[PDB]
Amino acid sequence: QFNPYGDNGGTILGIAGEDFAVLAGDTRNITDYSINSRYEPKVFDCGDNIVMSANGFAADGDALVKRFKNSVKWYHFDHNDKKLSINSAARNIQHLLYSRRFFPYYVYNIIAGLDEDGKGAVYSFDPVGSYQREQCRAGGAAASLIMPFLDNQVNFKNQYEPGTNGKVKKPLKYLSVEEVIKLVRDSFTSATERHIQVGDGLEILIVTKDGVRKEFYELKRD
Amino acid sequence: MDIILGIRVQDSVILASSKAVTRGISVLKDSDDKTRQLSPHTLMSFAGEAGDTVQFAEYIQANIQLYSIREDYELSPQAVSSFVRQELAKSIRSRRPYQVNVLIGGYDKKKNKPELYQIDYLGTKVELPYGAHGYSGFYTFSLLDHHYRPDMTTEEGLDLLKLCVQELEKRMPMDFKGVIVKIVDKDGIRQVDDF
Amino acid sequence: MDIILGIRVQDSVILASSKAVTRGISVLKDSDDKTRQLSPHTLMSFAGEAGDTVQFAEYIQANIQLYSIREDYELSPQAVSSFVRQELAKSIRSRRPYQVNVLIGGYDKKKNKPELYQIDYLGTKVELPYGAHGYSGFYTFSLLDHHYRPDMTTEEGLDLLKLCVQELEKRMPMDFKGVIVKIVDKDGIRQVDDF
Amino acid sequence: SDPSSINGGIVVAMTGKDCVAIACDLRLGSQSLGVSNKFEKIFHYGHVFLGITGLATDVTTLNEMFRYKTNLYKLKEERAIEPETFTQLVSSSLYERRFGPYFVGPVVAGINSKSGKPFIAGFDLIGCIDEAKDFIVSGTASDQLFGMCESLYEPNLEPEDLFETISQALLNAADRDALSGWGAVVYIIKKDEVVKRYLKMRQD
Amino acid sequence: TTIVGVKFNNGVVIAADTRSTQGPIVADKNCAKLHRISPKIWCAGAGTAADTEAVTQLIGSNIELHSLYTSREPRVVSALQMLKQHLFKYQGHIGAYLIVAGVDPTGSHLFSIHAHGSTDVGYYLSLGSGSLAAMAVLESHWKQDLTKEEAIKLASDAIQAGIWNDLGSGSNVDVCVMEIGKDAEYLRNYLTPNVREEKQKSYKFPRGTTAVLKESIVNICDIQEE
Amino acid sequence: TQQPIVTGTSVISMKYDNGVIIAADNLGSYGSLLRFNGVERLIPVGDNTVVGISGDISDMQHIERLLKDLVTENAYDNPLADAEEALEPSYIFEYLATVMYQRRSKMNPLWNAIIVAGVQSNGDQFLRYVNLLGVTYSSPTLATGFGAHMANPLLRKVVDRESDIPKTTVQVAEEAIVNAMRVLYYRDARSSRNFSLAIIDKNTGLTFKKNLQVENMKWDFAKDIKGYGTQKI
Amino acid sequence: TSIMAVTFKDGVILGADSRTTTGAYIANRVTDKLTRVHDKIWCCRSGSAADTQAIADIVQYHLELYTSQYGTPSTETAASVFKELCYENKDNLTAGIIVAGYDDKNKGEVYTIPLGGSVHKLPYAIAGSGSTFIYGYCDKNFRENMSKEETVDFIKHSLSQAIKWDGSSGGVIRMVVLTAAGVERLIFYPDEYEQL
Amino acid sequence: TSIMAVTFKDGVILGADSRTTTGAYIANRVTDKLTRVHDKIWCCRSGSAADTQAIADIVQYHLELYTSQYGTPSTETAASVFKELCYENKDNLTAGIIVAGYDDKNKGEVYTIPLGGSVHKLPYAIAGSGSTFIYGYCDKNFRENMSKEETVDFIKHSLSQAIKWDGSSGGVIRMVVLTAAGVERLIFYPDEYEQL
Amino acid sequence: TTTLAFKFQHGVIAAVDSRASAGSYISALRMNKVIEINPYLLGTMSGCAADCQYWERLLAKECRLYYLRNGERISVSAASKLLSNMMCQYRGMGLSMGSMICGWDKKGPGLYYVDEHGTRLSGNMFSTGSGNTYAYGVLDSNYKWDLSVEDALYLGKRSILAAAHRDAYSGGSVNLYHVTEDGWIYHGNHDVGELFWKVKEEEGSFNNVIG
Ligand SMILES: *[C@@](C)(CO)[C@](*)(O)[C@H](Cc1ccccc1)NC(=O)[C@H](Cc1ccc(OC)cc1)NC(=O)[C@@H](C)NC(=O)C1=CC2=CCC=CC2=C1C
Ligand SMILES: [Mg+2]
Ligand SMILES: [Mg+2]
Ligand SMILES: [Mg+2]
Ligand SMILES: [Mg+2]
Ligand SMILES: [Mg+2]
Repeated sequence: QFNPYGDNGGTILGIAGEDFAVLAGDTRNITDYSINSRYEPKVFDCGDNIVMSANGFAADGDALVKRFKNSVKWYHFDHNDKKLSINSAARNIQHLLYSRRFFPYYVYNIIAGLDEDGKGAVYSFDPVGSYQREQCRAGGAAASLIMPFLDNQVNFKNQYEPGTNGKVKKPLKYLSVEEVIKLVRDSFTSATERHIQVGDGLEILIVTKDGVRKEFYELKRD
Repeated sequence: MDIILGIRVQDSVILASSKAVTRGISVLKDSDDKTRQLSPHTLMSFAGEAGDTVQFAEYIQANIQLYSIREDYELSPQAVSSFVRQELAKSIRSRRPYQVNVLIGGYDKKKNKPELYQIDYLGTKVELPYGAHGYSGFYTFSLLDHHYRPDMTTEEGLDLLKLCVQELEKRMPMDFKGVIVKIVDKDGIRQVDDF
Repeated sequence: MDIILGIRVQDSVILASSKAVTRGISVLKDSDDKTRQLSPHTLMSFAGEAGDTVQFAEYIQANIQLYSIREDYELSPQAVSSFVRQELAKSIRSRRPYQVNVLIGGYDKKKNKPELYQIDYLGTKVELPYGAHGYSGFYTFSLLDHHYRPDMTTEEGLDLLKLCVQELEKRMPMDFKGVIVKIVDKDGIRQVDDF
Repeated sequence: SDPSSINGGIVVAMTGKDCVAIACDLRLGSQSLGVSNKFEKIFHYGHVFLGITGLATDVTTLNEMFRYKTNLYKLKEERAIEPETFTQLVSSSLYERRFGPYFVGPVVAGINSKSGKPFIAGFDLIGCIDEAKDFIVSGTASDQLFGMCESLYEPNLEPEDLFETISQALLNAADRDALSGWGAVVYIIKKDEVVKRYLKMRQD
Repeated sequence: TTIVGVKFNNGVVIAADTRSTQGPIVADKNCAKLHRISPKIWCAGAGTAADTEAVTQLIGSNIELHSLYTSREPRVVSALQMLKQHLFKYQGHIGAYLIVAGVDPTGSHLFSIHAHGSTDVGYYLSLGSGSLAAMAVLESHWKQDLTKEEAIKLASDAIQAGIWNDLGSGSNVDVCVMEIGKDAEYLRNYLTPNVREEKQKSYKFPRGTTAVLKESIVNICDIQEE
Repeated sequence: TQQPIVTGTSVISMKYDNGVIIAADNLGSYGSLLRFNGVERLIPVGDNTVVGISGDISDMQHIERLLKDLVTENAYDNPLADAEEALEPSYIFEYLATVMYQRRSKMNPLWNAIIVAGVQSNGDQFLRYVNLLGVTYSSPTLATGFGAHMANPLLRKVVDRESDIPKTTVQVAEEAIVNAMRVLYYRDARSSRNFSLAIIDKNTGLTFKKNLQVENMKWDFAKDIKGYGTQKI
Repeated sequence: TSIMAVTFKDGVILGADSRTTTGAYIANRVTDKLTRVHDKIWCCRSGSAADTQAIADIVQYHLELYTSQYGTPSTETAASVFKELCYENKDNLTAGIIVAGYDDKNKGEVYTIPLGGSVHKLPYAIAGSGSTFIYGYCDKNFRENMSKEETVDFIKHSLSQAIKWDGSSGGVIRMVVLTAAGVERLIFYPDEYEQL
Repeated sequence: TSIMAVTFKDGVILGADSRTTTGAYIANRVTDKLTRVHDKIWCCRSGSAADTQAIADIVQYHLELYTSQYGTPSTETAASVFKELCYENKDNLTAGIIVAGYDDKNKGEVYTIPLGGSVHKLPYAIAGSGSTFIYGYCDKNFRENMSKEETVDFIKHSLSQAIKWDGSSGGVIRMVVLTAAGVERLIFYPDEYEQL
Repeated sequence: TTTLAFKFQHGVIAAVDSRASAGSYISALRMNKVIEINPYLLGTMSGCAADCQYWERLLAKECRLYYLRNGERISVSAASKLLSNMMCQYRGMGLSMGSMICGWDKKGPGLYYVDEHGTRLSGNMFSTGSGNTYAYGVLDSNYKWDLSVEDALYLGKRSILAAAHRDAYSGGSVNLYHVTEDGWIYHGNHDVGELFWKVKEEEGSFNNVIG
């Protein structure tokens, strides 16, 4: 019997700063125990200072991104070159996903950018369209490995201030872009060690008021 | 839903229907009224799959109310029961059938007679002196076979009905949270608030 | 069978067990005692598959009674609970396992303390202040979590138990025909005849 | 249905400088229902510690079994069993039920009394040994623990530092698992002193 | 798992990777897949890991007792025959897939054995999920009359092919060389091409970060005198 | 939903400094039966693209016709059909990828795995894969079926990453491809000795080699192998 | 697999390919499918390699013990031991074996033992997945009392076609000649037989 | 079923057996499996008789209409119509058809269309359940540019072996000769071909 | 999930948890399970997160169009029925959505339960989700019509806490809402971890748990 779905592996990671946002993902593409490509980009600049990644089944992920990029194009045509806000893009994507409620896009989608007040924003989706704005989110194969680390190192969960003994929490100080990129690299380096589908390369897209910037880092190829 | 009973006495029809509604392992409501007035002298109780029951009943209600306005005339219980049967017989061969069993209690003002019709989800109609759906009849029909007379009063009908509910409450494993009882006679439809 | 509850208070253990027994669609009995005295200060309630429950309980009872005669000494509730667990853990990997869940309520005369053990059919033992099997805990544990104190009297334990049964009677779909309540303390085992 | 995930639970062990640590959650459940918040999964036979995750009846059963076997070992050998030897006993005992296994994920932790060398090890339900230097994980949040341990761990940590590292690995892994939590315990083990600490965590 | 066996002039060599997995997760990054049956007979296994160990230790135990009984050094055909008859009896339920190699008074030997009890003979073999990647290298570079140094190179190159191209294989390369008239040399971590890079940050916590409820001393010592 | 009947095995390819190479054997299997021995599975599109196909042969012949029709249609009302507005490898690939993903979304797939190899207008190398699921990826080396497991490891020793491409000559790349085809003949039970090879170079254009054979095979060592363990004779 | 055994004037010859597959992967391309159970009694194996190896090992044991007590066994006797194993354990076995041997009294004999455990004595026999493709060729070209060189050519040509059409067959062609002179092993490589 | 079509110097010959089975019962022992879609374009049918008859009837309709408009169609054109039906309806069909025809320009041509709906032009083709047994024989004995009498003997001998080993094949051997001279039907009975 | 809602003297309380699950994995710690359809209408969510978000936001579109056509706010009864009719179109197609429609209209405060089967029930008190049994236990024993706003908010808060504790697939935080005739009022996000320890000390409950 024909199975229309597949699993191309990979893992993605979105973190929102005070005035910036990052969206990272490994560059490895796989089927079963074989490697298809060591460098197959997964995170895209979709225009209007928005970045997107659809992780899971690559064919569905490429179709969704392709459709959203198209949605952005037609938003400019129909509404006098108005900028598509990150919250408006998120809602639009919900409707793209739910159009296939009975034959789903087999992907975990994340977008990142800036909100209308200039603050960093990350939106996260499930395969059928439920979405929500978040501060921190890992998606894909090694999502369960990375998310607890982010709960601990980004939102300072289970961390208290010494001397008080559990009476006073660690305060929620914001993170710089340099500190975030460290957490991203360490997240993927750790995921590469313990997950077989993760490795080869890491591509990070950083979003600021100045635009979209890229950074690439090698990973273990085993 | 679970249990719906019906009995036709001398000058009225009495319908008793359980109050329980269950989702999962929790009883969400213990005061549910499993019935709709189709016309001033015609009442329909119902039981079957979740959701389908109310949708079907309200759909029938709308059609009979439409007929009443168009002709300025109340259809006989027999005519209503035939209309309902056809809708169920039409439904059973559909893509997704409506899984609903009904009792139709009415008073025919022309003939001055009470009438009780039992119709299952397949479209199986029978006129009866007393009736039930599902497992309800397994416990109650022996009592009704014994005690029922056609010249019974409404009060005697209620007493025989109490005996049926007591037997159900003793020997059924399920808790159906008692019953709402309604009487259909020449003066119309009324609810027995204490039972 | 259906519902068995247990609660350990200051100076006693209280076990409540349903009275219903059902075959097919008929409730055959509404006064069944789902318990066996293992020793003068140790009581075991049980619930599970038909037939297996009583056979297992009586088999355990015989073994403990044999120990008591041989040594002229009552085993501690902890020792009895461990013996029972091993028998169930032995049973789960047999050709045909015994599908029985139990609560063991006992008063340790050496330590002068009440003790309640919950053991499921797999051989999963836990000592608890209050316990239940099957779906019973889903309805009752929220009340027990709220109201329970370790210094409660036997009378306060019974009042909290009444509240648990009332909640079960309201939100459970099944009619379990009330409960038989038994108290285990320093003076032995006695039944609460009015509940 | 899956025996390894009915009751829930987790265990993690770490090595440090002249020390080891082993920790576990306290939950016992029947799938979605939480039953006990006092179900400890770590046992010790002399100075050798054993944590067991999986089906609770088999956890209890195996503890009683290794207590049985280590008590006889001691009577005959006239000395307490060592971690390396115990590890082989666990492996042997599990494989003898190859086609009717105990649904468990054991973890051994201890310090050799003669060499003073810290030791940890893990197994699958059937006996395969995993002798890792750094850390061992087991349970329903094993994936979560792997991610935390791999990123937080560094070699040659002192006892009081190792405590913080293992505690945070467990706590944050348990908070991303529905079937783990409801309390936690951490053993810090040195050659001739052992401390046991109960952690404060969210009770949901 | 990637595992190979290569014959040469005066003996035989086997090699393996060092990754063990539980599905897509790596449990051990430095597993030892090269097992010893007797001093000069080494095997290496793929499939169910517990089975490959248990069956290796069992036959190794019986081989040692046999060697003592006969006052002779153990032969590879004995280990082979004992293994296949054991595996055949359990009709594939013992998931042990092995490459067996060694030297004895008869000479140098190289066999493969599958879980159902079938055995094969060869000059070069490969087993595991990375067997195809390794065999591609062996079929490209293997030749007759190899030297010891050429065979170790071919063996480790074959393992590397599996490490890089198969997700079930990774980390390091273990080797064991069995030459005639010599002691067998076990080269644990012969290659180390997958060292984790330094982390960007230290995650060592401030002491007191974790909240605590109760502390207590654990009595591990026996009952005391006086 | 269907099942493949007459099938073609591995298609392998790689990039080199001035272009791309692609190869595939000439066999059409009918299960275990080696039924058809003269099947061409490399299909040129113009003088700048070669499409290599594995999987169901009836679906291959269908695709072969779509491409032939694509060339015809591109020439319609196009004075620059043999120049600026000629078909590019990227155009041909995206068309096929669109078709493959549409067919899988109707649960009626083309049971194939395709590699499009070519050279673009600006001289850039093009090498991309697509299959029955609509899954696409690109890499310095690409291979289908068994070639993915056995050929890629050998070709990745020549071009392990992007920076190795300018260092790789056509002689080295062709040598690696030919060796890979021999290895597949040793080890793939649904392969044949006869195969076709195509080179698309940015300077020398399209070279299409037919009726190639696997040669320099090693079998002599078989004489020494006796029994399955204990047998000496 | 493609296996055959053919009787001729001076004795009998066994022949086989050398391919072993696990699905479409060739696990071994130089397999020896011609196995010895006694000095001049050999068998060709088809089906489960585990089953056929286990059987042939047990048969070799029985004939070694037979020889110790009663002297050199007949080819019929060897085929009977194979049969007794294949028939009584038919529910747990997948083995198709051809037995061939030489006596001075009975000369060359061939017995085939298919899946069920039946025995059939024949002038020549073919078996394996590749045998289906050469039923017509072998029937048309076989003759009784051929010479050694004629019989070698017959087996070579036959297996060449089996290999040509069957993907489960291939590699080299191995042969074993059983005569009064002794036991001769032969081998024929692809470049020789493919061009026939 | 055993069917084949062979090209030779003067044109092409189609050949077939005459057995139709429903399990082990022979529903028809004198079936005509050689069917005409045009004057000098014939086909051999294998698979579901209902499917192959329905297809050949539709093809005959298309070529009759083609001829009315555009003149005599090529054998390639006929094979394309078969293909288009067999390929587009592959999910609901079980048909294996061999197409054979004669032009004065292209002379004798043979196309085979197996289950999937692929097309393969060949010098000769074999198909049906009995074809498996003669792959080796036909490969060894076929030559290009044979005479009529040589080609008749080749088909006769080939199908004789197919019938001999395949229980689903049997009866008489029917043949159709397609040349410039015209269309010749042949028939060969068991007593003739069995003793070959 | 665990959700609840009940009518009382001073309007209607609505309380939900914030957990989301993907097997045993907790995919979200803080998810919003209430939708503000309009200033006098709320909607709880239980089941498939996608289904709950899509259909309740589609309900809000349709309730807004009602206001424009009629120049008047939609009733709670009519809003619940529109939603139940949406569910009846996709009857048996595999949707999973359990919701309470809470609000205040001309008839006073209104509360309707609606599920994927098309069920539509009017009532004073409801609770949906995997932990509804635990919440019902607290509600049934402590509910009155004569509840003060302060005591009512605490009841819904405490009832979710009970479920978050016992049910493995309920927890994270508690979101509170109070519906009045001037509209709904959000009464904050309450972390269960912190709330548990607080309630334990102040109330004396959860005696079995150590802290
Ligand atoms: C309890 C947690 C029950 O498990 C609740 O019912 C909760 C309700 C709810 C959550 C969020 C928003 C609205 C309502 N339900 C779930 O979490 C739900 C459980 C579930 C799973 C599968 C089915 O199919 C029959 C029904 C119900 N879980 C989900 O819907 C899962 C699929 N959601 C996610 O995994 C998920 C991941 C994610 C990432 C980013 C943003 C949203 C995400 C979601 C919803
Ligand atoms: Mg690898
Ligand atoms: Mg009826
Ligand atoms: Mg919880
Ligand atoms: Mg072949
Ligand atoms: Mg015949």
